Amino acid sequence: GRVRTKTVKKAARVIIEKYYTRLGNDFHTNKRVCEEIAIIPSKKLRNKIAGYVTHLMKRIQRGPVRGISIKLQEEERERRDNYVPEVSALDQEIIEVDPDTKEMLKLLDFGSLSNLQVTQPTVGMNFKTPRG
Amino acid sequence: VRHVLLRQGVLGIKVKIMLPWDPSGKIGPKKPLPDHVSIVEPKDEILPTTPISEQKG
Amino acid sequence: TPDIKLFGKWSTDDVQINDISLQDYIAVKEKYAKYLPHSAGRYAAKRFRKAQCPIVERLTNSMMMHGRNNGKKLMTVRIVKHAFEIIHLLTGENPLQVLVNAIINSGPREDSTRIRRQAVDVSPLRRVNQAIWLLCTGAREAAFRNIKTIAECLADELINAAKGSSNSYAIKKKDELERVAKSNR
Amino acid sequence: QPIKLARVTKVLGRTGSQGQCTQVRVEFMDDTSRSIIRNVKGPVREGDVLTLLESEREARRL
RNA sequence: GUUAAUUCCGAUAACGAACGAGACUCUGGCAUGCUAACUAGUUACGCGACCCCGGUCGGCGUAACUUCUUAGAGGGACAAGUGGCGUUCAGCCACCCGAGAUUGAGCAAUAACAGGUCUGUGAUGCCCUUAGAUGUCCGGGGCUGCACGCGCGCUACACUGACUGGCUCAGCGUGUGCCUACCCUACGCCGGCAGGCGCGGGUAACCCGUUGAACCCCAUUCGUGAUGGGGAUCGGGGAUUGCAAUUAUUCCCCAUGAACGAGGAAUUCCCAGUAAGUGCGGGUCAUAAGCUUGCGUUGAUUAAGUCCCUGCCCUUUGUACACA
Repeated sequence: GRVRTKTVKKAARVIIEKYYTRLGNDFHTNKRVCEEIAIIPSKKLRNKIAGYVTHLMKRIQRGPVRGISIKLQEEERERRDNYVPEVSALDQEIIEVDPDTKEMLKLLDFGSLSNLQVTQPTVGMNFKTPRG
Repeated sequence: VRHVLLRQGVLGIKVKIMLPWDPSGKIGPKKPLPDHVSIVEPKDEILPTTPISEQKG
Repeated sequence: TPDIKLFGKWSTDDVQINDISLQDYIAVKEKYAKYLPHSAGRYAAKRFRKAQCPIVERLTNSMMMHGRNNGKKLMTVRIVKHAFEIIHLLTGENPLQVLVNAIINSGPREDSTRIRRQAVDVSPLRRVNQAIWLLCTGAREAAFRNIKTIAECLADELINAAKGSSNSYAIKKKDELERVAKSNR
Repeated sequence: QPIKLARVTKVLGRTGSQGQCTQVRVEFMDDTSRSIIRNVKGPVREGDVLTLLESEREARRL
C-alpha cells in the first residue's frame, strides 16, 4: 500500500504550479530543487512530495493535466482557442431546404433566394424506436 | 491536570493548550509542524528577449 | 572442482526426472545443487520462492519437528547425509535419483476437500509438499520407539517409496487418500 | 480411463467455503483445442503441468 | 475504481475545513566518505618464547589509521526506471540496478462504560471508631492448611535420546545506597560440595569480562526394559542469609525411585530471523525466578486466500427494542 495523501498532493501541485520552470524530469535533481524551494521538515515527506512531482511531470509529458494551471499550457490553450480556420461551412453554394421550410420562408419576407436547393420530403413516416 | 476541592466533592480540571509556531522560539517551539508544508512565493521576474551585457571595470 | 558441483561425493548430473509435471518444482539440476543442503534462509519470503529451494534442503528443513528437535539443522544434515549413504549402500544407485523417484511415486495425484466432501486434483508444488510431509512422517513413525535409527528408517522409507511395494507409510497414506478421494467423488 | 496431463493457462478465482481451491483453466497438452475448468488445491501459477486422473468430472462455474 | 485507512481519482447541493489515519519520534541492517579516539582495536616494527626462511603468542611497548568498536552531522527509497492491467487518473503485479521495493514499538479522534483502584497518596466528600481504639507498637500464628474442580506455567513420556570427557561461539544489561544498617568480584590457600579466610580492582568502554552461557560439534557407555528417560515423595548429613527456618528460607552429598508409552470433547498462539528449542541480564532480593520484561544462539513447515465459524466496518431493508 503506497498511496499518497492530500498533504503531499496539494503541496506538490502548488510547487509545480509556482515553480514549473525550475522542475524537470530527473528525480535526484527536482528532489533537491523542491528541498531548496520548499521548507519540508523531514526527508520522508520530502521524498513523497518529490516522487509525486516526478509522477505529475510524467503526466504532463504524456498529456494535459486537469488540476493544474501551467502558463505555457494556458498560452497554448489560448492560441488553440484564438486559432482562425479557413472559409466557413456556413457559406455554401448548395444548401438543402426542406419543403415546409421553403413554405414558411415563402410566407416570410425572403421567399425566393439565390443559393438554396429544395429537396424531396422523406416519404414513409417511420421515425420512432419500437417498444420494449 | 489539576484538582479543586469544593464543599461537595473534588473536581478535576484538564487544560490542554496548543502553542503556535514562531521562528524565534519565544512564544512557541522552534521546529515547525510536520504536516505544514511551507512554500515560498516566487519573485516576479521578467524574461529577457534581447541579449545584453553588464560589463564593468 | 570448478566445473561440476559435488554434493558431498555425489554428482549434480545423472538425475532423470521422469515426470514432466515436476521439472520446474524439483530444483536439483545444474542451478540449485550445492555441497551441503545447509543454508541461511530467505527461501520462504515470497509465495513461489519456496519452489526454488532445493529438495534436499526441503527434506532437511521438514525433518526437524516436534518441539525437542526444532532448530537442529546441522544435526538433520548429518541425518540426511548418513541416510543417503545407507540408500547407496542398499540400492547401489544415486540417492538423489532414489529420492526423486520416491517423490514421484509417493505424491498423491488427487485429494478431497470441502466446498460431504468432493475430490479435486492438487497443484504439483502441493504434491511435492504432501510427499515430503508423508515420507518424513513415515520415517519419524518408524524411528519412534525402535532400535532402528532415524537414518536407517528414512533410508528404508525412501527406498520403499521409490520401489512402490506398498510397504512405506507414505505409500500407504497415498493409497488411503486415493481410496477416500475415489469414494467421495 | 487413462491418465492425462494438462497445462494451466489461466487461474480464475478462489473457490470453496474457506477459500482453499483455485478455479483453473487447463489446456490439454495432447489436444490443445479442448480445454476445461477445474478446481485445484494449493498454490497455482500459470504455465505448469498437472496430472489429471480423469476428465469426466467438472465443477460448475460460479 | 483503488488503498492497511473517510487514502485518493472522479461524478456530485455543495464549498471551506478540523481530529484520527497518514504524517511524527525511536529502534535495525547500507556507508572502505567526514568528525573523533591511551576507558576499543587494526597494520607494520623493537624484542622475548616455542617448532622445523616461515607460523603462533588477549606477552610487552611505539609510526600512522578507524576496517572491526562507539556516537554526531548526514546521506540513502521515493512506486525511482522498465514491461503488463486499469477511465490511462487514483492505483496493482513482476523484474534490472540495488542493504532494505510492506521491520517493530510509542502517541493514537468524538462519545460512553454505574468496568478496576477509597488497599498508592498528608487527592478527597459522606458514614463509623477514637482510649478496654478500626490509631500505633510488641510476641506468636495465618495469608502455604486439603476428600474436590478450574486457569496460567515448568519437567518429561525418550535411541532425532540419557550419561561421561574434548572443543567452541553474545548482547540487552547490572554493580559500594539521605534514612539504608544491604554492591559486582579478579587472584591464592582449606574442603568433594555449598562455602570460609586474605590482600587487590571498579561509582563503571578502566574491574568482573575478549563477558570462555546453553542447544549444537566430536569419541566411548547404553539397547526398547517404565531402562542409564523422568525426578514426584521421603530419611540422614553439611553450609550460606537473617534476631528468629518449626510448616523442610535457599544451596550441596548419599539413598529411597511414584504416575507418565504422544493424552477425549473442546481450546491457545503464529506465518520470516517468525513460531519453537535453548540459555543470559533487570524488577520482586538480606537470603530467591517454577513469574514477568528485555537480549543472544540454532531456526523451520505451511499460506500470500476467505467470510465457512467467531467478530468488526460502509449501503439498503424490517422492527411492536431504545436499562437498545
